[PDB]
Amino acid sequence: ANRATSAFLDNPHPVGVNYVDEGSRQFVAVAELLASKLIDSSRESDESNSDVPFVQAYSKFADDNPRHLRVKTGGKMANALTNVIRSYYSINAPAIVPQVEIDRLASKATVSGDMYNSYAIFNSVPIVEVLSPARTTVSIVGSDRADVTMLNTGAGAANITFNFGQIAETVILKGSVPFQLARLNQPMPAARFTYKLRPLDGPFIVVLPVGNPLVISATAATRIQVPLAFNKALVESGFQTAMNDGLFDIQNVNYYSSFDEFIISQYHAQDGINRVSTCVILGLALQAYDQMRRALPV
Amino acid sequence: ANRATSAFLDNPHPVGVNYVDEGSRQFVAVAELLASKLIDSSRESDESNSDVPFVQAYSKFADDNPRHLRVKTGGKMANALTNVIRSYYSINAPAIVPQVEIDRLASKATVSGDMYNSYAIFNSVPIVEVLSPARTTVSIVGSDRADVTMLNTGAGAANITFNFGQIAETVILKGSVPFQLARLNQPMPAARFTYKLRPLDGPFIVVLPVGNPLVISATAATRIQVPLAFNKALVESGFQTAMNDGLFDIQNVNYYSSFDEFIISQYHAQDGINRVSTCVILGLALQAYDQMRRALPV
Amino acid sequence: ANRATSAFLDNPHPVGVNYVDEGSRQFVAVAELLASKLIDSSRESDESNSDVPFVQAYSKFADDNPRHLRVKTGGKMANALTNVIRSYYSINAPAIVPQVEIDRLASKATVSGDMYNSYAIFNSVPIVEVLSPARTTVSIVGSDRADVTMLNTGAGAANITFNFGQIAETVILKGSVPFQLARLNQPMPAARFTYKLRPLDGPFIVVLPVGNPLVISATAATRIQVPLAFNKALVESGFQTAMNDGLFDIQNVNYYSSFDEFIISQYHAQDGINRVSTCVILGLALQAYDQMRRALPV
Amino acid sequence: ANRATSAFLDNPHPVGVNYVDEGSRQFVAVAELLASKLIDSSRESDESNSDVPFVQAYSKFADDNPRHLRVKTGGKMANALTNVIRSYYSINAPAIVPQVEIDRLASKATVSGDMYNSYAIFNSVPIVEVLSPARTTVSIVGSDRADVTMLNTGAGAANITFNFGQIAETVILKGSVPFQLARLNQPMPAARFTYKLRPLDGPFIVVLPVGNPLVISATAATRIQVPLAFNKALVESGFQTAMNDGLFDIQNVNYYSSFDEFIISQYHAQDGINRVSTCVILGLALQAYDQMRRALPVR
Amino acid sequence: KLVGHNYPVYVEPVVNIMNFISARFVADSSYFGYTNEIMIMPNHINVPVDDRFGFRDSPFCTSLPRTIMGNDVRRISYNVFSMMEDIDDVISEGFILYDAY
Amino acid sequence: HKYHHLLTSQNSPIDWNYHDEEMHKWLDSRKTTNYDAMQKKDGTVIADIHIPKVFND
Amino acid sequence: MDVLSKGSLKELLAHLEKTPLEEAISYRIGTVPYQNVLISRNEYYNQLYPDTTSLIDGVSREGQRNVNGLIMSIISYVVSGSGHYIPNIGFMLLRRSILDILTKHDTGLVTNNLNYGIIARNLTVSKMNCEQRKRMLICFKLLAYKDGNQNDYEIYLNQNIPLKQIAPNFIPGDMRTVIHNQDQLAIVGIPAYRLTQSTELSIRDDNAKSYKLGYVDWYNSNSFLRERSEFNLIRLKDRDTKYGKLNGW
Repeated sequence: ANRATSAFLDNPHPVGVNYVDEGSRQFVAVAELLASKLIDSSRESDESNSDVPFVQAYSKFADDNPRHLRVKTGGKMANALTNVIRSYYSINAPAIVPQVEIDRLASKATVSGDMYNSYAIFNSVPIVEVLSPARTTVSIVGSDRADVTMLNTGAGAANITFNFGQIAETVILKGSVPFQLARLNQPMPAARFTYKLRPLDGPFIVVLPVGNPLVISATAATRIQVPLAFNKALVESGFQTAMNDGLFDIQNVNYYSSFDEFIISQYHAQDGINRVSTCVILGLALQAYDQMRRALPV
Repeated sequence: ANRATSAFLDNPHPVGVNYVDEGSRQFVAVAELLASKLIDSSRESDESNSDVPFVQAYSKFADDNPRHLRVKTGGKMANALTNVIRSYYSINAPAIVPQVEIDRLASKATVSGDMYNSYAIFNSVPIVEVLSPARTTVSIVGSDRADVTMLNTGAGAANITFNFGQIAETVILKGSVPFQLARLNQPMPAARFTYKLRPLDGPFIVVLPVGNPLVISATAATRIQVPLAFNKALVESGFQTAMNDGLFDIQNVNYYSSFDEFIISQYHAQDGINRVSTCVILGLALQAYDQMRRALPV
Repeated sequence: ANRATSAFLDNPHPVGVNYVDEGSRQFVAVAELLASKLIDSSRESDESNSDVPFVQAYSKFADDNPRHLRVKTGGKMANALTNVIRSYYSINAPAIVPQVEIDRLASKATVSGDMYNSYAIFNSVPIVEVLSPARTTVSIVGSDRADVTMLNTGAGAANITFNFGQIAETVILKGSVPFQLARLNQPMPAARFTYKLRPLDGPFIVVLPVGNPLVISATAATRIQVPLAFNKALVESGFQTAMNDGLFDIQNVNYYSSFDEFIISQYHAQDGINRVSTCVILGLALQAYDQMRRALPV
Repeated sequence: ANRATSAFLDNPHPVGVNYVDEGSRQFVAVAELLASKLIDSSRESDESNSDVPFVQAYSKFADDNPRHLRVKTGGKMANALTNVIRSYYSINAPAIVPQVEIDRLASKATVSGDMYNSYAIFNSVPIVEVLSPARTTVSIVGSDRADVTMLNTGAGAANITFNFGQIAETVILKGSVPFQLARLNQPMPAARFTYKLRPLDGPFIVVLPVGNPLVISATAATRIQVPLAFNKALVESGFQTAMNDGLFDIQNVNYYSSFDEFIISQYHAQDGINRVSTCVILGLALQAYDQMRRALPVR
Repeated sequence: KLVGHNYPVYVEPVVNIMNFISARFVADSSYFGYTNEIMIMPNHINVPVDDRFGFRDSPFCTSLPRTIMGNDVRRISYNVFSMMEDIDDVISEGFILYDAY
Repeated sequence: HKYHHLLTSQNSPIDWNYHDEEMHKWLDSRKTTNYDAMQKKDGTVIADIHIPKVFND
Repeated sequence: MDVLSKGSLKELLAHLEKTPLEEAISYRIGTVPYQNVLISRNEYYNQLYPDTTSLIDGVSREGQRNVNGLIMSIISYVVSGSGHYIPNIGFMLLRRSILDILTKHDTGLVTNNLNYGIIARNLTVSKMNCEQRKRMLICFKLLAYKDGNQNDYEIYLNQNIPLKQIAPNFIPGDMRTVIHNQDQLAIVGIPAYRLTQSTELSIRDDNAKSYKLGYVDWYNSNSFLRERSEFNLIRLKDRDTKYGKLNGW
């Protein structure tokens, strides 16, 4: 008997515990709000035929007026946002930003750092384990759409067990050819192309006939509570920008292809609820980072 | 030895050479700005009971007033935008639009920016070559997420060479089972699930054991300089519309699934630094084409 | 016999023949003057807590007002300066910048394009030919200081002929141990550590004792006419930056470590007198390129 | 297989981590600006019949009026600059200057603390490793111009691998006699005197014929971001003075012949991007030290 | 407070009317008596002009040309033009002034 | 013990059969050159009693 | 709450000189640390929120009856507001001030064998913030100069670069250094942002927020000393004077 698991779900590293309180949460909300005004100031500059709208936006974000002989960096808030993002990813990252600096930057705009007033859908499909008997090959490829390739070289039909965890809300399975799937201690129905199932129900048994390989595609949806200012497209771009800039370059940590995989992998840890709150705050910080760095490249 | 390359990296066709000067670049920016005001005006007119915002937006865009009987072609701006998109794609395109007409249309508005003010992240993964010994078989499938399936049927472990080029910033490798990867002429580490690499580090060797096949999933991120008004969501949808409307049906040209694949393929070629400049201009033109067409379907 | 020749004197490539008229020389002189103003304005603007000195100095150089959302690259003058550097290095360069543009840029300042107002001393050591008899080994290493190591494995004393060319003014030879040197058909003096020689005198003969290897250290000084604004420190920095930025990456050309080696190598060619005039103009163009790139990094 | 390395690239000691904030960067820039004015004021007063320009310049720099029968040390700014230089060089050096004193001195003049305004070119050639077969011998000598002497005592031709790292931008190889050099898995070209290389291209293979030794001279250029006020001639002169004055005398630190070698060595170590930032600030401090000490020499 | 105000959802119609008029002032400048570019040329250079209205020696062009008689037309910003010294030689041929109203 | 099992299984990061084979060839090569070096310095009989050929493995 | 409000080296050191050691210890048994627990956080979740108990929380915890435990309780009081449960120490030691325990040989406590590595590990330093780390480094510096272990303190800082960057700069025997220091060591204070009456998920964050909201109530209560209004009512001994300096410094 062999077992297989998703690659992105292996060994989630611990996340940081700093910059989670109310003042730090409001700093991230202010940074997101002010960085958004920076991007919109470009369109205002085009319409107004002048750089005054951009100068006003940068002055509020950086406490200093822009210069022509200096490369625009963002000043204290840019430095604070960058260092705070580093601390969120790993517990080994230092917490360099002082509290006093965080409170001063959090007073720039009026926001509430409530990160539980909305939700988002995360599409990473968790396959905790797939148990197959001898003379059966199982390969799991993919993270957003997981394709499971199954081959039965044995004499008779085999029973393969799926375990999708206890966190995902729904999972939809679509097979290359019609197949049979049922819960444990349940009878099997007629072969169908598509199955919709709740992972909380229990481990699922799929009957593998002997012959050509059977491939099953898995798509899952998970609901995680996020602030109302959350935007998945901006968060995903911020994740790639931060990884390129080396903000995640620190020893004894894991690397993920997308923010979708990062948050779901942390949610499936030993105590994944503790890390979901920090990961969401990292998402808002990354959304602020993508806007800030696209307006002020460096 | 066997060589396997990504399909979208093969033979990038030459890109058009006209309408790339400062005046022509200003015209694309103005067309994008005016088209954005057109689609925003159309939504407000639908929301409200009166059609004033659309009438003004179309008059500025088309240099004539809308009529209930005649069709809304978009004016001479729509005609010029359509033809320059054709010219940008291939060098064999006609490119017969007068330059005086381009300058006239570029004087409608003024833009406070250029085509190098910001950056964008492109997710296509470049696999220039995968080199394998006599007995192993390698198949590469996928552009957004490359999936490399390698199988060893020889006596002992083989070494597979991966070449990711020198342009991409970071490449993340995930495997169905743990595997070993190291740089050329370097000792191999213990087996892990995920690797993070810098393609400029050099060709990478992967140890392939004899037995069940190994599938490696690769995700890459590339940074290309773009104007601040760039939006990948609008560009990608504009790319599909241009293909469906047959703006790219020219002889001896290559066809790509997404604009992300098109820009990476041109970048991974000799004189690719000069080619991305025209591809970025084409991308912004596709953004204007999307917004203009969704407001004025024909 | 055996022949040893300094490495940097081997096959100098022909220099360009364009942009050598009186108008082009004024353009190079104008560019150097306005490039120096850019550096000083950046300093003055920094010390005055204002950007007006830099904005005005950049406006003269680039013929365009600086903008906060636009990339500053030097404008038209930066492009023409880059292209004339390419033309000067090799005769295979395209030489694309027109003459009308050269005169337009040369009218910004009233500076005479005189390339023979002053002189400069260059320290490259020209060793055209070292002739040694059989069963002796001679090796030449170094350009600024030439270390000639000769070993005599024969039975008796050996005679080695040094040819320093007819271009350098003075050459000073220092040996590890006292040695004997004399002209052709002249008596040999007592062994001395140091010799001062005029290369026009003729080939010089050294006597090699059979005992231990002898090393001769050669230092030379050559006088070349240059404009008054010539600064070797700025010229050397400009040479490396231009090579780094790929302004010399044209096929079928030779590459040199420093500018002193470049000008001396072409001085020793058949048409060296005509080549030095073009090389000096490139030196002033390289001096302007260094200052302008330091004030406006890209 | 034997390995050969550059002497200056070994074991870079950690550099200081204090006095690298924005307020501290302003102090170094102010000190450099005020030190230059001190030199020009002394020249102006020497050429004139009055000492007023020097009196005003020294009073601003030292916070006390110059006096006869006094040593004219430089005052508190001189002490702060000297101790700040010690901190940057080594992590074992104490940090004794209060931040309040540094902030007070930084308010004397108005200048930006930009350490990334411009760029400078450093000429030290990094030869990370030279890998040679068993029959051959290789000797690397030099820092600004690296000469590698290559001798083949074996029966046939040997292949030696040159690795210049990934930091340097261009490397120019010039040989005593024409030789052959090409990248890995590339055909060997015709024997030619000079080669231009991009160190990022990969390890380079050079064919060593059996016979007379072959010497290859290597020169490299590297670009490091520096403030606009950076002056290489003044930095190098200040580097030698501080070493002579004992400012770099501390336990467990490597020593370098020039500032070019110092900055390149830290660049090639791990966290080299973070280390060069501190080295640049130390370079500007050494520029101020040279001007200030040449204007006011002390025993 | 003046520059950090956020527009309410129920903006009064007067604010929208003033915003509309201000936008048209910046965008369509020719309707109000100002432009951004002018051309100054000698009288012996003949440039095609807008001849629809029938004016004698019409000072109106459909668009200011980038080439005249196959030759590129000089473009000078108002800032550089102010500090220029040999303005008599420059005006001997045409030039386009921009970067000003 | 989980790592111990991995290093002695078929999916080990170390290919043992290659290394044990290479160790055998290296040792036999050393035996030949050590004996031949002695056979030059002293007689065949002296070398035989000092480096026997009957004690391979 | 009073200890966490000190914002400067002068105020923090002055407070430690006035307060006795009994404030650092607690007489409530509490629970044990390093235990995985399920706590109830109903404003956010219906299930039980996992967390881990530590010595840095503001709740009293059982501590070891040795010198190591006594020092951990003192640093915990400084960086968290509450100490541990170490009873029967003795009235001779409990009367003396916290500063005297830290930097005076007359007390009789022997602290030379203490290792800063395990103390930082036990007083979990990967979970502290910048202000908490600075206060701990102050206590380490005071102890090191008490037993003449300045060299060991420097080597420990050189091993951990982030600690060196934020390490306060003051000599424990000199009062001029305390005056010149401008580090911000306040963990509670009047907030510029909007502080609400809401719970936080972690044990450390919830307890810290309780101290923060408690300080606001105390700041606006009658126990606070408003210097601008009643500076003439304080006694002359406790009035703020620049000549004032710590005893023995």
